[PDB]
Amino acid sequence: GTIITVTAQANEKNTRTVSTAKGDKKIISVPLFEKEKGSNVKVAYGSAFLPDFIQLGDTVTVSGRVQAKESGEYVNYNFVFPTVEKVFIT
Amino acid sequence: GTIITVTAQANEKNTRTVSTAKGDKKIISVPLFEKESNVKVAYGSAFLPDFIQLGDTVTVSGRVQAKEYVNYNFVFPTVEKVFITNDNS
Amino acid sequence: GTIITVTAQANEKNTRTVSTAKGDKKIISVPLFEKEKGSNVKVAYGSAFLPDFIQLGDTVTVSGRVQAKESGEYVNYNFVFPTVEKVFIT
Amino acid sequence: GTIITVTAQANEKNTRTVSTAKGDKKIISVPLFEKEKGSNVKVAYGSAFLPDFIQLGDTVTVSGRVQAKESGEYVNYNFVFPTVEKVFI
Repeated sequence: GTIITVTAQANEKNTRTVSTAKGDKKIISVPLFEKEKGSNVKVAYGSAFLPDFIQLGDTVTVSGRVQAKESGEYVNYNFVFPTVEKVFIT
Repeated sequence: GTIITVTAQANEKNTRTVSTAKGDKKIISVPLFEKESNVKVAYGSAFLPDFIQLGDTVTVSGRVQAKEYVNYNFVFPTVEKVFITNDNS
Repeated sequence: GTIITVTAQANEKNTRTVSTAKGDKKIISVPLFEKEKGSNVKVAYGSAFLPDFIQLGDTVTVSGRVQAKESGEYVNYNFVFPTVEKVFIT
Repeated sequence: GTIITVTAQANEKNTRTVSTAKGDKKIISVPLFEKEKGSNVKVAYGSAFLPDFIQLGDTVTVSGRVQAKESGEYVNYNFVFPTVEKVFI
């Protein structure tokens, strides 16, 4: 099996808010692999729900399985019950 | 940054031998995510140390970089054999 | 933060079944780091719940964070809600 | 096998300069797990060499095999040829 561990800073570009069965949850869009900066290749991004105590500007580690699924002719990449962790930064 | 850890078996179907700077060396192809479905799975490549035999199960771990046509390559990964027996029942 | 990914085979020495009010739970116990052959160090082992379908002989990857707890003189290392997936072996 | 992946910011308290045969290099020390709020337990710290371009204040991801080794009564936890990368912030 495959485990993917990403570190990224939560910001206005990579975050979104959805209304769920109970409350509002933030979702982050994180890269599934790396590329040459200024290169023409396409990086697949995965989604993961964030814990409620995380805010914009925080750096997080998102870690777990990723599953690719179809919605129409769009390909969704989703983390399946990942571990999400805040990184301490001063 | 992005670290990918994959455990897979080195079978003849996902392993090829290529000529390197110093001798014949094995390369393994490993999946980078899972599917439910008509999606295309991306596969990453990594060299295997000499002692690894076809049938061995290995863990490959490290950064995956997509290089320009695109290839997904592990950049100096950790590779370790997983010890597997047949069960007692 | 810290993510620990361990791959091990389920066998008689590392896996057990505990009867609970919710039925049979399967607990695996895996090494958190390695040691030299003929070393005095006592390796920490972390525990995690296996899914119902897993049997002895199966090879699994356990992945996530580990917490150290005090219990008498015994120290417990637990995976906190880890990802558990089965590796396919032929 | 076992892989540990840790993200930590490099500061004066977890980073030290040591002399090697290759010149002077920085080693970072990072916790290998967490502890419960009111528990009197010690956390193992893993060591890795930092690349020369990394600096105090940078956040870095270290990932790889961790090997414990003894010397007298002292116990070292060592990353074995880890992947070390910088995090953009």
